[PDB]
Amino acid sequence: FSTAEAAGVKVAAQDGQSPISDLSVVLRGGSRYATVPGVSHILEKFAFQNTVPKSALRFVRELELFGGKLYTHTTREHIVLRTQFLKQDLPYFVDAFANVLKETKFQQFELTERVAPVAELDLLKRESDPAFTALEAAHEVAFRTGLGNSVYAQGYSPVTLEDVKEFARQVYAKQNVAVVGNNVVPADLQQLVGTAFADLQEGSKVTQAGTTTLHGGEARVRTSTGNALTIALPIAEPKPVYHALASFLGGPASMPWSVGASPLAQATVGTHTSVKATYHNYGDAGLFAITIKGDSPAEISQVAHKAVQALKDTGAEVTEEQAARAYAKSKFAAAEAFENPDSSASVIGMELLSGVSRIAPENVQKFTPAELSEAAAQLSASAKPVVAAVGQVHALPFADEL
Amino acid sequence: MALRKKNSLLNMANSYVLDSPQPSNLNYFWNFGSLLALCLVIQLATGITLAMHYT
Amino acid sequence: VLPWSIGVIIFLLLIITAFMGYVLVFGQMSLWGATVICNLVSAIPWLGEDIVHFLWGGFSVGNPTLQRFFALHYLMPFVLAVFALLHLIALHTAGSSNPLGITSNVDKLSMHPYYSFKDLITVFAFLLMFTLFVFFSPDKLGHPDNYIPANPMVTPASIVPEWYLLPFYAILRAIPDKLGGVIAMVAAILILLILPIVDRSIIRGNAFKPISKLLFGFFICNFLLLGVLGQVHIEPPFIVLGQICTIFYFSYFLILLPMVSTIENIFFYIGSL
Amino acid sequence: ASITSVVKTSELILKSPLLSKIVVPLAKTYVKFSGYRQLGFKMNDLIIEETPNMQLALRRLPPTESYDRVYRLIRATQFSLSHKLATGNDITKPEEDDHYLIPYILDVEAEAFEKDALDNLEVV
Amino acid sequence: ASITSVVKTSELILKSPLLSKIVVPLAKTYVKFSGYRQLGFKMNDLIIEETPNMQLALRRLPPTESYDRVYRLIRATQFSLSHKLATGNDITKPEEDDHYLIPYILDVEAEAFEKDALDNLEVV
Amino acid sequence: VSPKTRTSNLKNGLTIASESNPLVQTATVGVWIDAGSRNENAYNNGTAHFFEHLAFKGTDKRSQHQLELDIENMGGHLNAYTSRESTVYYAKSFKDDVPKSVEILADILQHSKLAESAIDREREVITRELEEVNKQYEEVVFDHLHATAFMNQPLGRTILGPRENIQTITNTELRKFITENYTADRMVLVGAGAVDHDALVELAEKYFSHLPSSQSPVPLGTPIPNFVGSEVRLRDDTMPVAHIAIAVEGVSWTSEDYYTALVAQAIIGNYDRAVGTSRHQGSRLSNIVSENNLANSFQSFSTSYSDTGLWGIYLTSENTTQIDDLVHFTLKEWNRLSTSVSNLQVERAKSQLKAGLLLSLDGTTYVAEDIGRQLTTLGRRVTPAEVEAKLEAVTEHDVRAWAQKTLYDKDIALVGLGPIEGLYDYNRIRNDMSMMRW
Amino acid sequence: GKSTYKIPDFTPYLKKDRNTDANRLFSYFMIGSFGMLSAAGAKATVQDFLSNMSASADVLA
Ligand code: HEM
Ligand code: HEM
Ligand SMILES: CCCCCCCCCCCCO[C@@H]1O[C@H](CO)[C@@H](O[C@H]2O[C@H](CO)[C@@H](O)[C@H](O)[C@H]2O)[C@H](O)[C@H]1O
Ligand SMILES: CCCCCCCCCCCCO[C@@H]1O[C@H](CO)[C@@H](O[C@H]2O[C@H](CO)[C@@H](O)[C@H](O)[C@H]2O)[C@H](O)[C@H]1O
Repeated sequence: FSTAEAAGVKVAAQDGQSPISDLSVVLRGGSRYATVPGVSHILEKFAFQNTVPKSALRFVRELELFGGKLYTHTTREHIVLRTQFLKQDLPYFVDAFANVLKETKFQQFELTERVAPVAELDLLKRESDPAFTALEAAHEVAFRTGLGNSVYAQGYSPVTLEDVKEFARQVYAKQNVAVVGNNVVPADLQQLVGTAFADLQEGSKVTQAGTTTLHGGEARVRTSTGNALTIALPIAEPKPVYHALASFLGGPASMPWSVGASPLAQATVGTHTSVKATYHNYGDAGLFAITIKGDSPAEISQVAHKAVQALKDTGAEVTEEQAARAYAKSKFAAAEAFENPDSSASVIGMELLSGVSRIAPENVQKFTPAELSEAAAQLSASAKPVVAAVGQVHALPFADEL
Repeated sequence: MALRKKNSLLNMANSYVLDSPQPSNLNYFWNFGSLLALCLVIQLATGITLAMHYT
Repeated sequence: VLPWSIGVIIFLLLIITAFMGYVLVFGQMSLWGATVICNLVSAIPWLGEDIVHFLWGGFSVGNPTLQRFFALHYLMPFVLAVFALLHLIALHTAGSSNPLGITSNVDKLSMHPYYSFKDLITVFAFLLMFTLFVFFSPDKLGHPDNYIPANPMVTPASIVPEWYLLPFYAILRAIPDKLGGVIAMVAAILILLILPIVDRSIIRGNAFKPISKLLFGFFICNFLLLGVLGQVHIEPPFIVLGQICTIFYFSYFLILLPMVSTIENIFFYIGSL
Repeated sequence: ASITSVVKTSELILKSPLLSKIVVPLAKTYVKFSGYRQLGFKMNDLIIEETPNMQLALRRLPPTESYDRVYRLIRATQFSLSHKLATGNDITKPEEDDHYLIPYILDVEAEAFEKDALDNLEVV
Repeated sequence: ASITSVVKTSELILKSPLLSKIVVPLAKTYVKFSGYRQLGFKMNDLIIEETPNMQLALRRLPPTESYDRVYRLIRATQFSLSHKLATGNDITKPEEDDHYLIPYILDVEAEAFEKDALDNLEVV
Repeated sequence: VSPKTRTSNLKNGLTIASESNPLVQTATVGVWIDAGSRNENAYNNGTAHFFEHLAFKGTDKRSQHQLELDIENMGGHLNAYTSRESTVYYAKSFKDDVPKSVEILADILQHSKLAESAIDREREVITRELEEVNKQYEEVVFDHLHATAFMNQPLGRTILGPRENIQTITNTELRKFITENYTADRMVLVGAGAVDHDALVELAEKYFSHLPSSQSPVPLGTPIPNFVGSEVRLRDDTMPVAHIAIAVEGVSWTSEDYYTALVAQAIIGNYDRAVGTSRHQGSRLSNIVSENNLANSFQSFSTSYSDTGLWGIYLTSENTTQIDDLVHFTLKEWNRLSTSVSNLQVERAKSQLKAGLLLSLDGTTYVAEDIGRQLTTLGRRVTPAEVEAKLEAVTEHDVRAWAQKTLYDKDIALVGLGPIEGLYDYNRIRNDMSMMRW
Repeated sequence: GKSTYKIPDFTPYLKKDRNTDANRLFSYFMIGSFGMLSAAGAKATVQDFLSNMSASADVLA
């Protein structure tokens, strides 16, 4: 991805040999910057609504004539708007993004009839998985605001058209926008972005209201629709070793009809439960989480004890074999993330919008057993453990039990 | 929505002769109602015609 | 649109019902009116003469025609009652319109007791008019010739329909061609079916439309003049006047109402800016 | 006729200096003789509403505009049944006769007409 | 007649040795000739249900009994329209002909009849 | 323009097919087999699915645990699936972990233990799978759809097989199945992503050279199905959403009408209320359904097999009093493929498909799946230029002629699950397959 | 008796040539014949019946 600048907008593109191009606008407008709760989700859903040059209807009908597709999502850090189309149709897609950023008519009827109902279905579909809920609850306990803001719009706190219009005035500005083109000729994209995004406001860098503060605690989301438990440990100094540790501890199987050879995978034997360790770097803080879902609260409780033990055991001693297995699983995870268009866009988006250079999968550091055990030791001896229980919460563990 | 259901006049006919939900096991003795309707239509047609010629 | 369209058919059935009932007396106007009105069917190309003989049940209006008119005159009011019920059921989906032309969904009253008691006033006003004709002047609306028994030999001085059919008769006389005249006469009723299309107004009804109100006034008075011209003799200058009134009748639907309703739309918009 | 049609034709007239010079005074007199203001209506309260497009435009009115329209319809209905006219502040003054509904119906119709056009596109 | 009446009279008969000796054998043949078991029905499936009391009793059936009753009605309807009889395990055996509904309807009616009595009480 | 798919053979008749992408760092290698449940009879139905479980249960060298560790150490993962006509076993890895992954796949396919103890253990796991598919409503619907459309025929059988067979599957019949079916002339070794073709051919010569050849080598993708118009109703009033599939007999992979059927399917298209753009789609059915809230979703499909196919639509709806309208409007849109479609709809669908068929292939696994599927169904990978030409050859006359012989007034197979009281009987549904006005 | 994927036996009823044009055409020949006799019967009925309104024998005499 050759990083450049076109009329004040950061543009990164990588040419390829495929008939299919992916163009993504990455906006510094994720939930950690959300002025009011849910606004970044609403702004994402307001993309490709009516603009002054082109109605939402006309856009969708023309997109079907190109056979293009449209993908949008919100993270804690970004809003990502992606289009996938044939290489030759690049100018149309550049101009479409320009119309969205410069000329979106934010109309109240679109909010009530189109945008908010779709936002609500989006969230309900995600929450069908209790593990999603548990990991969201864990971020809320751990960070409170900023990273602790909800990613998604919720019913209890309504977003108004004035909220969304204000946020869009901040976000849709040259300072918060990066263009990422997969299988796009980089010289051609710079020329097109330079003509199309020239009249976009310059604006200012959107910032997180307040510094990231870490907290421990418990969240007990009582649902009737499945059971899950996250054990998170907030990290004040994000370090790349936690990727290796997440992959080492593992949890999912690498093979059909198997349990797996990972410590967390072996913690589920004799139970219909699954487990997944994840590490979330957010630049200035991080979160190391272990999420366990299952149908039995008794089994979840059982696995949760084994999970905390596994982390303590790791803090004691890692073998050389295990450390190499962690390097291999981690390099692989990095590679597939840089391939997947959704995650790819945000990775280069971070490099362009902040200045955090991407770590290429081939350059993923090999951590010695000493370095891994040290990282696990810090987590087992955390002052601020978070536990989010979802489901039959009366039957799930508490932080002080773990 | 289908016109037969949407339009109030059509929907009245629909409710009696088309979508009308019937038991699946009516035997042939449930056919006398339609024969009575047939007799009534024959009597109206023949009766009005005889009225054109009768004094 | 649907209650109005079924309404137009109710009006046609009332005309047929009343025409057949008038023949039943079998006085001079009964016979000669049946003869001339039934001979209009002879204009239907190719089969017209055959259809007339078939309707009469013979070669002129006679006993077979009278007996069949009795049977049909008895039947037609029952058919008319069914169509009257159909147009009410069709109306029930929107409810009654009202004189302001706006929705009444904001402010409804039960039919009873309010409109029950308001209907009694006009029932008694109607019964007073009924009483004055039926008891004090029972033959004012009739033709003396219908007290002479039908005589196929002697033709009455003037053969005219009952007063309520007179405007349609004037329209028919206006066209010199037989078939032309019959088409025009039928079209004068069926053209009511196009009002939903030719009225281009964004507003329902005339309460707030001064130009439409003037046009409506002229249309109604022209309809009454056509009625009068239906019973004058075919003489100057009434021949030409009947043709001008016929043109005005049709031009209301085809030209004037579409033009006036278009212009009034623009005056409401510009006038209230 | 569509509101779109009425609005476009009116704009053609308002552009032409000659045309506006002769049409605008007539339209103002027409409105005065129409007399809907004497029942406390605004012009847009009279537009036929029993149509999918108009029902959608009315649903998009802001709540305040919607509640006030309901009151003007009820008040006009009460003047109509009483055979009275508005007096005083119930009479709509010319400056209060605002086109509150026109922008909503023009947006509803814009989409409706674009949908009709696009249903008839032919790939070239 | 009410189920309560039928049940009480039946109990009077079953008490009397003489009466039961002559009535019970008759009732068993009656049921055999009735032939509802040959369509896979249980006796209680035949009771008229279009009454408030019976609709309430049916709503109080346990879900499994309710689902099985639905199946027996559908199955019997299919035998009826085909002009066939049950065979094999579809025939209701005498030991399967259980009064699953009688306790529910007797409770519904007990309350209904107590309510009628108490609506007519006279303070003494 | 995507890189050329290279293809080589070994002596036994194993095909190697590869498509390199020097921009990615991962690779998907695997074995596509032209064999699946359809190759079983009634007695061993379920064997192919049973084998897929045992393939990961230990080989002559590596035990179950060693297998787990070996893959964990590789860093990527292994995956498998068995369908009615196709079995796949693949490994996603790093660029330089490809020789490990080929070696593990070759081991689990050729040298699996199928130990009586493991057969007995899985026999319970698979028995539990019978009572948990019940939740995956789309799969329940499509399995009943095949069962009824191809009543009492091999395509009509499920992949899991009956409970009775699961209890009686022996290591003998497992071994017999994979010896008869997993032959070199029915197998394709596929690599996509960061793979060298010449490297992959060497690895094939090293690991898959001692594969049996079949006695009578037919070409890849070689097969008579007799469709039954019929219905399965699985009414469940406690479910909130109705799931309905309606299908007619469709087209095989090698039909001359294969592209015509895809274009017709694209004219009806898909719809999902949860996606923002779906209210603005061009499809007539989409407009009717969205305006009237008739459904949560619908998905048109055109499934192909070697000698038949099913073409139809899958609907989901909460609108339980308007299921009749939903079905009525859907079948009236099908009628219009016979009576009304013109160059307007046809050219629009062709535009959308020309991109769609390329867009689908957006990762190494999708590319590998495309090479593997095409090689095992057609015997070759069809270049995008050829695909563009075949799509361009579809005219409106072709669509109307196809719909008139395939849809118009034809029997349907219909499956309804959930609150489907409002779904009318077979005749009233099948009467919507024609229009009396035409 | 338990599996819903095992379709009940329909072999006593199923026709082997059920998907053929000849199969459909036969059933439409029955429907068509019925429609044809109903058309011919309606025509005869209407013509004979309505002829009552044409001049009776005593009128033609
Ligand atoms: C339920 C409907 C009807 C029934 C049961 C019925 C019954 C009868 C009967 C029993 C007769 C004596 C027939 C004879 O022996 O000659 C008769 C005669 C007659 N009916 Fe009806 N009728 C009915 C409807 C009508 C209608 C609607 C008319 C319309 C006028 C009508 C007109 C006549 C006439 C004119 C005669 C005398 C001529 C004759 O005997 O045939 N009938 N009717
Ligand atoms: C037997 C003759 C008729 C009867 C008994 C009849 C009766 C009625 C009644 C009771 C109503 C509701 C109350 C009212 O508005 O006055 C009504 C409404 C109506 N009628 Fe008629 N009607 C007849 C003929 C006609 C004709 C000939 C037409 C049209 C040409 C017609 C068109 C309508 C319409 C459009 C309405 C709805 C008017 C509205 O409320 O805005 N009717 N009719
Ligand atoms: C028999 C000849 C055919 C002509 C029809 C007979 C005329 C009698 C019709 C007028 C009586 C009113 O008839 C009444 O109409 C409504 C809708 O039409 C029916 O209503 C029924 O169907 C509609 C949809 O089909 C549903 O909204 C409703 O839930 C259901 O109850 C009533 O069950 C019926 O009693
Ligand atoms: C909307 C429908 C269209 C209009 C309906 C037409 C109404 C009248 C049509 C013809 C009626 C008379 O037409 C005539 O019918 C009678 C049968 O009834 C036929 O007469 C034939 O059969 C009758 C008895 O069945 C014999 O007595 C006669 O000798 C023989 O010729 C004539 O051959 C035919 O010329």
